[PDB]
Amino acid sequence: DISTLPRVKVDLVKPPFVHAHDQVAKTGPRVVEFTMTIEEKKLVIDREGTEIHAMTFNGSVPGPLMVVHENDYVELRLINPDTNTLLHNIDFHAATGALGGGALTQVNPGEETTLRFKATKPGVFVYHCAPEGMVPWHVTSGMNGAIMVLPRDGLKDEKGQPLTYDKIYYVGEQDFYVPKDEAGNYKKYETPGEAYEDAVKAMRTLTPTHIVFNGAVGALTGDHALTAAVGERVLVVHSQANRDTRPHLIGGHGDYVWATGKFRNPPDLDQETWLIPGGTAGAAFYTFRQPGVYAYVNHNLIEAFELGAAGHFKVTGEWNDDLMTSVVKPASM
Amino acid sequence: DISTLPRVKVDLVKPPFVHAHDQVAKTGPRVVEFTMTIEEKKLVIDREGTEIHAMTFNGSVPGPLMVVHENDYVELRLINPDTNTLLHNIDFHAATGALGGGALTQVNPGEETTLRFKATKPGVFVYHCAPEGMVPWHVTSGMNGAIMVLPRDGLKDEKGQPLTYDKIYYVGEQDFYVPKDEAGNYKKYETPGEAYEDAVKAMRTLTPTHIVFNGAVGALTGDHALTAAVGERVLVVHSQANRDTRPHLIGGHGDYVWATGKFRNPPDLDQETWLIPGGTAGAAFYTFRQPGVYAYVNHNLIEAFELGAAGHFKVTGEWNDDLMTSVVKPASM
Amino acid sequence: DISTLPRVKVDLVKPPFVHAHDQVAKTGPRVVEFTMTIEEKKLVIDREGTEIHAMTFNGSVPGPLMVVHENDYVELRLINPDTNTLLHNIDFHAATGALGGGALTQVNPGEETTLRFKATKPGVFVYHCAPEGMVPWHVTSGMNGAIMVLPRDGLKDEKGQPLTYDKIYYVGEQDFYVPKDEAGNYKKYETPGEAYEDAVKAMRTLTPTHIVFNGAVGALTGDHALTAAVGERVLVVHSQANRDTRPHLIGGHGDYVWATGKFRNPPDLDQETWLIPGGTAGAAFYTFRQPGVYAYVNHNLIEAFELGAAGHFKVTGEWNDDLMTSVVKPASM
Ligand SMILES: [Cu+2]
Ligand SMILES: [Cu+2]
Ligand SMILES: [Cu+2]
Ligand SMILES: [Cu+2]
Ligand SMILES: [Cu+2]
Ligand SMILES: [Cu+2]
Repeated sequence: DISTLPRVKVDLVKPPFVHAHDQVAKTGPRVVEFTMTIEEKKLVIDREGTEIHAMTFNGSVPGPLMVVHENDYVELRLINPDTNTLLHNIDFHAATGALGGGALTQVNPGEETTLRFKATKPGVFVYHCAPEGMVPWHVTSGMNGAIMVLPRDGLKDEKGQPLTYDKIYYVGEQDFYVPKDEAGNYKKYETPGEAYEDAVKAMRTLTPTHIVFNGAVGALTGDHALTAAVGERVLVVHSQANRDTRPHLIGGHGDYVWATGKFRNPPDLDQETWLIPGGTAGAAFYTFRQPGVYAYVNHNLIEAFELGAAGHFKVTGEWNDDLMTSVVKPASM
Repeated sequence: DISTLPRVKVDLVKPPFVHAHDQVAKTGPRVVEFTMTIEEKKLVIDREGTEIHAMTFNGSVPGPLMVVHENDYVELRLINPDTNTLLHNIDFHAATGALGGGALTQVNPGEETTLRFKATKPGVFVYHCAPEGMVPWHVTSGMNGAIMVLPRDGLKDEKGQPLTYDKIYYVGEQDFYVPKDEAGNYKKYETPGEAYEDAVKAMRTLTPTHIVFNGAVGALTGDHALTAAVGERVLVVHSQANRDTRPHLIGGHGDYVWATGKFRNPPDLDQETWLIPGGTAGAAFYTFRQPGVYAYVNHNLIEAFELGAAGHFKVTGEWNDDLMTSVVKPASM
Repeated sequence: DISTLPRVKVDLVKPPFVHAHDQVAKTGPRVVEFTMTIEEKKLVIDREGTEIHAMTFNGSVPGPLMVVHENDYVELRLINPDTNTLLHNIDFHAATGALGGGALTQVNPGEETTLRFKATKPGVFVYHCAPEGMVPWHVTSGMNGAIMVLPRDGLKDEKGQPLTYDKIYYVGEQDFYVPKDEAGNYKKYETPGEAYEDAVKAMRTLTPTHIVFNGAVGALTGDHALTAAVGERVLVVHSQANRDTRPHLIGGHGDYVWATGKFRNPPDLDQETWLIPGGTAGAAFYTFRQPGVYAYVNHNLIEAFELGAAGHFKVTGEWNDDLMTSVVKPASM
């Protein structure tokens, strides 16, 4: 059966961008092939130079967004180069069995494996490393991403009418627990393992030191702000593999929101803020109506502005005074 | 096109009360004018005289609930008198563009401004101050409220049938982060500015020292309990501009609940407890069936009974023994 | 009216198991009688021998799951033996009035009472102890459980079609706040009262020391794993009377989920992870498709693997290669 299906090799693109794909499946079920290389590396996560030992899928935090269609077969070739120090694996929340595939993909440095699973359920799911015994350590070190299993007929609204996005962005939110000394100074380590004991202790506090989008504070701001234009329909895939988050686009709304990211369910309309539970990936659909800067944040303002969970959207177009206008600009009474 | 619309000036009421308004709109779209004066002031939040420098809209925490209908234009005159010391502005989650209006309403002490926006989406929304650089500080200082945008044809239940409320109450939940000294005693400051450095440190722990309704522990209890009678349909608007909450009516339920506050979505039925994400406003509809005292709480019992998130409802009427009764045991058949 | 109704006595079972019941009602309304004895006792919650004074309903944490049909009358005889030292009561989120029954059920050691209430709304609900003044303390000491009110015609899917489970398990999640000394060593006390002052100080941190399923770390692991077979439809009722949780079945999903547990609402399909707000009980329906070990966890992985919120499912049956297969077993590059 499988021996007969057409295969397609996909070339991944780094977040917040997504690889080429069709919203509406143009062919029948296929075997979509992906290859990802694990990479342990030092990452500066804020302006003050705080450094950590990140464990990543394909060199990024989060790992790249993988897109397939319902009933396609995902075949992932996972490589763990001998330059790494730890054993890793991969568990897909979209798969059924073997701990999401984690029990069949344990690879030590210098090893690789190829797993195949059927994407039987449509929606955006989280995937993360989950080694027996150090699950939370690998996930909170950035070893997680997301996979989108689109319905063969694309997205539909609350009434079943097709929804087509012009742009799609992937925002992976990551909660970090960086160890500190007595004074409050962040620790630095030579290798990941050296950091383990202090890491566990920091994690148990349940209070992150950093909460960031795309691997670093301000990673999606300035020259890296997400772009769009008035009239464009944008889909924002947001994931959090360990902690709850409440996404909010300041100045806009979530026209169609699948807070828990599962497409067979009708979307919630006109959301100002929605809650995505830890270990879940959700999606929001919006059409820009006003130009200018928008802030995409975690609506716990402390977590957004103090801890780093804030990004930007730079939108181009003409201002609509009907929707909003300054009747009297600020001036002395 | 707008000059042909009727303009009406509304006087805001202090929470938990709401100004008069029609659930089913009797007129076509209008320009509803509101005026709010910013007031920075000391506020006693608990029985132990703990005092803070509250930053308020119209002198209260939360600010008053504004009610308009879908497609009406909201025209707000925001005044910042010279007696204040900080720059403030206003961001509406109901508005489209310019950071919710925040970018267009920055007013220094002694300034004022008038903003207008079209309420294009029905539901209850959060509005809060959001100054560049000190967003979480103004919000956790009580500078937030809500605005309800009623569908022109009123509320509808899961099956499109009319839902009419006899009473409406606005409950604004506020998380405070008061700084303490080495022992745990709450600090007092002369001006808001003086508190700033300590406030930031307190916020970063992500652990509130108080969580209150209507700005103080027990603000909604005793002589201030919310009232109703058996048979009355009551709508309870609940907002939390920065932190998750999970409302619950002890001894009752939320017959029709819009946990994320957007009316185009069908309500959730028979809710015991619902989650309202931080940065969101929600609404619950319930018909009282039993007289007595009811406790309205944030169902993280520690937050309700230790930190302050608990209020009362005093309902009058006749007891229904078929619903509940203390059993008398003189029988075997 | 009640006098002429059929009465059926039911002997409760210890969690994760549930007493015998019918999904679809074969009779009209009934008076279902239950008896619960309150037991204050020492409990060891972790592998390190940590001990606490648990306050239980029927000797377990959580209390047994009670199951009735919509419109049945629940008659509960609550006994507080003279061996206990504290006053207790019970509050059902399923009942209407008198604070869910708490106002009618206060019993000191040596007293008992019988409460009757109509189960007017279908769904799974939380019930817990709530003595005026020490609510959080009693709930966090393990005094909570859940009651399931089935629609008279059983469960239905999104399209109104019948849903029949073959097995039902009850998982009560508990957040514990064990007091610690200067070094971080857990305290031990002679009686519940001795622990009060410290317990309050530990609760106010809002940070659990333990978060466990069925009363202790590993209560649902090893020889205690929940069991099923490929092809069986399982319903997992999950409750959390005080804090938010986000269940997830690693290697599986929630085919039909009632996150907030109220059956008049349609279930959410294909959930990977769902949020159950504190003070709520939810239910997930799943049909096992692959054999092997599955981990049922709270998807805040730190909470699951460090604090204790993790359990197992051992499923029997034949492996399905179409759903998942290891194309190339881990091997040296
Ligand atoms: Cu790993
Ligand atoms: Cu997972
Ligand atoms: Cu302000
Ligand atoms: Cu906001
Ligand atoms: Cu008790
Ligand atoms: Cu309760």
